[PDB]
Amino acid sequence: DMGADVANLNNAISTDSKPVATTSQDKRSAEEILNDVMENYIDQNNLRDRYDYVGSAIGTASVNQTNSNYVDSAQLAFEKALIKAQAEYISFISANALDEAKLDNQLKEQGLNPNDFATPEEKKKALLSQQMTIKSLTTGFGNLSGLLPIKTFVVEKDGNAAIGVVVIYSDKIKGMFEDIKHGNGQSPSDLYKDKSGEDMMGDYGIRVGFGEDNKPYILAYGQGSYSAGDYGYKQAAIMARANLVTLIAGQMSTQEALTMSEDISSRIDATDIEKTLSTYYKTKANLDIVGLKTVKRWRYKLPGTENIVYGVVLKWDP
Repeated sequence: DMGADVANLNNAISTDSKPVATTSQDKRSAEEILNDVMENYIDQNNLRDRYDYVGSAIGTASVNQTNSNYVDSAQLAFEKALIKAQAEYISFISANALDEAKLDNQLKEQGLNPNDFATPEEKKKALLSQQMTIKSLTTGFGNLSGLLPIKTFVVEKDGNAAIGVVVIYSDKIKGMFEDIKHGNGQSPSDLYKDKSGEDMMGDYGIRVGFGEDNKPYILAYGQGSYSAGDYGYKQAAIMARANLVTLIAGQMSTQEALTMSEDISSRIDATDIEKTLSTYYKTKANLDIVGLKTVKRWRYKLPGTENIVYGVVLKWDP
């Protein structure tokens, strides 16, 4: 049963996501503000008692002088945060003819040099070690489809836009997508009740929810900037769509997971996993997403400035 999380995932969608406020007297850096608000969110919601894994990560990007590229910079910041969170989860998972000539062949197959070892026992262990490392990574990449964002936060400081993302891992979510691949509550427009523009500013990425009919759906957030509304909503859908493309790419085949694990091996450093993963997302091919309905549109004029941010919430049914 999905029981428990139906209210966890749906309530997470419904919480306000205002830009994190920060007084002039607050001496914290963007990273400290985000860590504090994410740690508090994780604790006050008892997320570690609810999920087997809970993680958090931050990404930052510069904005221009007039802050006119805020939306683009913020989205980039989210992308880095997400990828960092994914890489840390994988890293965490990774931590927790004579006989002799056939061994040598197996070492060479894995890129190792048999001469670098002096005993057959030394060759045998270097080999089993390579295999456990590949096994670990394959399990980690395969589980990404269960690593889901549940809350994002945004902070602007010192000429940057910084995004924090809290992710949770769920076997059921992993299993739902695999079953969705072939096998087999409240409305989305109803979860965005009187959620104003300001309340949506901190929402980045995708979310999984469940409607009236007990059916899962995926929401994707997006923002744009410049009547010019016509244009802002259009560009906001570009970002929301890219969020879905990245989601789908992350649900890779077992063979794609193996190739990446082999390609990396030539605990494991998350920084190494992160570039390899970033590479994979940039190179993976497109796949026109079908049936995307807009379930929310909003507009928020930035305080003190003349700039306006537009946003959309798209719903995709897989």
